[PDB]
Amino acid sequence: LMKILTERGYSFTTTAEREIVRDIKEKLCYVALDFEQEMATAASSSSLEKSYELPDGQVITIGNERFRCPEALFQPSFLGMESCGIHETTFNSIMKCDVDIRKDLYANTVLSGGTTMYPGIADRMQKEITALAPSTMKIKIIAPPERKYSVWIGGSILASLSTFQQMWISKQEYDESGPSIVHRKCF
Amino acid sequence: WLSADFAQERRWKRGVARKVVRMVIRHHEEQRQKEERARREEQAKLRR
Repeated sequence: LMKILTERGYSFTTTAEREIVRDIKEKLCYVALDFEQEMATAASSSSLEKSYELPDGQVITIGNERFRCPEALFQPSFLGMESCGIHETTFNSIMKCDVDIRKDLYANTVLSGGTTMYPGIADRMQKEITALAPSTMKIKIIAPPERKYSVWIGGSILASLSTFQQMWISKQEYDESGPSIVHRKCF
Repeated sequence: WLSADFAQERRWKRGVARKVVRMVIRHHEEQRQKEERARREEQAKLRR
């Protein structure tokens, strides 16, 4: 996003400017359902552009960069990376599992973490995995509103269960066994 | 009679030696399946 905004004429290179651009990324960027249609609309209409007030009071207008930025998740070629997009990463990961459980994985594809808080990302992932997977698989993305914290909330749930209290490494077991005890407890 | 007995005994003891070699080979590869069984028990511990 720093790159394409610099190409837009809003040059951003300093360590402080990077955080302003991260704020732009958090507030104004989104995953478009159709990249080509979205690009065509942006080039034919300015309704996709949004105003952002910089800390010095200067207002800058952010355009197609709103969705060109997160599109790198699906098409890493924009970054020069010869890698799978998130849709392909998930699809190939499912297809490396045993055939019998692939249907359940397709039906329970979950998005989590701070980078997943974009609008439209759930719909795009659903479309991609419906197009990639067999027509027989009942595809379903799940994208909770609190998914940026689900990583931590899972730990809260796990650590508060009464039956989980047998799973800890105890100070005694560490003293008896050393750090390698982690390979016998934690997964 | 005794020549047939000698032949049977020689044949039998050669076969016995060969199957002791085979039996000990099986015991040694079981003494490696021991390590595999430990590794598989560790995987079962992961699953537990």
